[PDB]
Amino acid sequence: FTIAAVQKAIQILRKGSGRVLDLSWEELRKDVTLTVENEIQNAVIDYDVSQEEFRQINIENWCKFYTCCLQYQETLSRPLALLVHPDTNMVCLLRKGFLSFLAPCSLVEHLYLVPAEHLLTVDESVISDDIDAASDIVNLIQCLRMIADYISEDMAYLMESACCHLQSPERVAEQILEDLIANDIDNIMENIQNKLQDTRNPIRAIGFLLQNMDYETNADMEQPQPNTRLNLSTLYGSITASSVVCQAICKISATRFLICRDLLILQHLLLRLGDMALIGAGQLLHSQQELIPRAAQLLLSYYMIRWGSQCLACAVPVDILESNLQHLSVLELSDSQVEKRRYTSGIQTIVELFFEDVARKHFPHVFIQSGASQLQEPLNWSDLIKRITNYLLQLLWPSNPNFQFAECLMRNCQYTQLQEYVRLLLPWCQVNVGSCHFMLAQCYLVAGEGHKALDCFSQAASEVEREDFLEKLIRVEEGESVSPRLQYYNRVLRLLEDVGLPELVIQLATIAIGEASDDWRSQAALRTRIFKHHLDMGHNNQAYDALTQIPDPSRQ
Amino acid sequence: MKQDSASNATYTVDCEDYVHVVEFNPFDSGEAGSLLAYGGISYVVIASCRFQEEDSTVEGIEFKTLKTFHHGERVVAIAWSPETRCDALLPLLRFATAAGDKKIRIFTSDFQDKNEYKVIEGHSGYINDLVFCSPEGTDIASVGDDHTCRIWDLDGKQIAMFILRSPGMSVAWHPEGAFKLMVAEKTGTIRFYDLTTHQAILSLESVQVPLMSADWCVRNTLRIGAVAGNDWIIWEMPRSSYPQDNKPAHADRARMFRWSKCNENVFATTGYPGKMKSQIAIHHLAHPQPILIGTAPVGSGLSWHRRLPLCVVGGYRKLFFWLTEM
Repeated sequence: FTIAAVQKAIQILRKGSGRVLDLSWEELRKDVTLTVENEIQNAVIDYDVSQEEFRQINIENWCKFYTCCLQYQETLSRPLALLVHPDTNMVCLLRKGFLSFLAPCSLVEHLYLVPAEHLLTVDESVISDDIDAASDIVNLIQCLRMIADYISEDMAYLMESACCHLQSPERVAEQILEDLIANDIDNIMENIQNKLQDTRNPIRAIGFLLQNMDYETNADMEQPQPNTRLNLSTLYGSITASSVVCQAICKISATRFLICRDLLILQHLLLRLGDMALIGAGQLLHSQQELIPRAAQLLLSYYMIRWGSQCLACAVPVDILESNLQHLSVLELSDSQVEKRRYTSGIQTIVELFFEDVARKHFPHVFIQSGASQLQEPLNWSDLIKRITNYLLQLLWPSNPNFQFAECLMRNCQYTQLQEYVRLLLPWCQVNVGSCHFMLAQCYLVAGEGHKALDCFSQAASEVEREDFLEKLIRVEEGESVSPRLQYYNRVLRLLEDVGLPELVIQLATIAIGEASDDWRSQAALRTRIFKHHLDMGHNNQAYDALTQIPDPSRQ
Repeated sequence: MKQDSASNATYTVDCEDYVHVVEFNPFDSGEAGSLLAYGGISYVVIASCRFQEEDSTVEGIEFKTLKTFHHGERVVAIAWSPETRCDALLPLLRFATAAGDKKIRIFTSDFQDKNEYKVIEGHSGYINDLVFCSPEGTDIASVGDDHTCRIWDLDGKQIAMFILRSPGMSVAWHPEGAFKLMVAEKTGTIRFYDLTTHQAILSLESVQVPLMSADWCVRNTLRIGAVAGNDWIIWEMPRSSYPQDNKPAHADRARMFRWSKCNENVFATTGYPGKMKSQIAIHHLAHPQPILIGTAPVGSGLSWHRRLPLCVVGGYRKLFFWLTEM
């Protein structure tokens, strides 16, 4: 829906000759909710409506509003012209309400989304140098489409709900397969079997699809040389380009999520078909044990990227952001000077926010490393959008060791979205567990839940030596042989003191004394800190007990 | 002879009717003043409070009644919606009440002409406590003497129901977790539910009975505090199902327990309303004795200010406020 479709839908519901006000999105959301609520109140004639009749009236009025938005969206979506850029190959669709951009599909999305009549006309040489492998991939994708055409809206919702609720997507793919077999009126399982018999090596074709859908990065993102920054820093820096790139990710993650769902259902079908149908009894069972968990992890990774590409950023006041950046600068989590970004007061997704803040600064480097050492190559839209989108997918990848996506959300005060991101990530991703618990602890501290923050900080302390993000918090005290865990606890103790939570400072300092076993100076400093906070709270007995435990007579 | 030097209230505000419950808005309303609700015999009053401790332009307490809602029945509990905002171009006031008629009422207002309420029916016993889901604001949890915990949408449709083994006495959402619910039962059992799985995750048992009130610490999601019999009880999760601390709160039973919204080591308790005065005790975990002891005539409700170490209790036709040092 265009904002223009929504504004027109409201005007007609109001039956009112009101001028089009250029409403903000928050005003528009308030105005939509109030307009639909007023129609619900007008539809409720009686004071004694049952909760179910009220629910039904609510659904009906939202459905009427939605249908009104659809009719206006259809009218605004009418194509008026095509703009083809001769030098850049950029293709633009000029609609009545809006402008769309055409980006080239990747190989996997192209083969999945092409009409069945044209799939037989694809040049096998574009798919693989190996004609037999190309034919196996085409036959496999026809099987995935046969599955996709029979998945009901309820079955599609059941998989999406399973990912949201952190259920095993493998077990849910097995349930959907049971329901598909129970409802097999058209002998489709026989058609899928007949087409799978045409596949010489289904395992190699599955492995090829999973590999082209995998954006796991080996950690060699070399740090930027400073001297080429000034002319390329503004490439794709417009809000229009940001949203086009983030929409490319939203669409790629949505299409690949469907491919991973249908592939998981097909892999469970291949397991059920067993030794009776495919020449390879012992190799199929053993290779599917490795490929099913990989397809499940890709499904969850694309669900996360899709969710983030649709999740709206919260509007944060500049004063709260500047204060959070001062608090994070005390943590040294911020090298970036606040360039006076007027937050252009547009709605952005958390992926649009990440793109503008972090990913954008790295694009000049991606452009240079790829052989464009000649400043004379003409800009090609088709190659550039594909490269930008692949790079941004690597940065958004849940297994990425750089952890920059969660760092960007914390920096922009996006605590609710960061909590939901960490909730959706922790059960199945083991790469950045400590960094997730540290970010979650900071979110709980801002929420005023200091006890849960302390538990999460204590969990994060276990992974401090393994994760590059937690190691960055340690590297700045050039002082003698302190354990990295004790340096981390000293950092968390400074942060709990700045927030003014003395009880949690004592609990953490007591834990930190256990880790300080060999350093009597750190033990003296921590026990002096415990003494000060017990004294400030008026716990005279505990302050005296802490004083007797101080190993340094001068501090005592 | 230790004369229990009962501290006078730091501030006192007169009310038009008897105060049976009082609750500060725990959410950001975007106004400079803290929103407060109090429930009387047939009315709910919404007010703004500004204190000299947060605003140097105020001498003492500035108390302003914003709106009075006719309720018709005695109000027992109040819950704020996290969608409540007063600084918006379209202000939204939303809160829920539980009353002596066993019904929930959701009030929605723009502070102008649009004043609507929805009645939710289904509890067969008295409702003892109710809360909005904090972060989404879409769902209400309620507990009562019908041995049920119920979950409602804003449309008054029951989404979920948990059968309890005794009367439900208090309910709290997990501060960071949209699907985690704490339910405290009169027999001393505190249960945690997951609303995605519809399962009990864990339980705690009080060393005394009856359990009368429990609260989830917002500043430390591992801490649970309650009052049972004469004592206050604290647990630290997941370390133990046994209480970390159990100490005397009140001689003639403890009634209410609430954590401070600004300090994880500070909480308040109220004694059972005797014939003349209820005791209020503010505790800090580092101290073996209450840091402040107050008294109110027939103490009713207990709530904490969002930012200040300031608590409120209703009593007769008055609100009484106690500030503690941090």
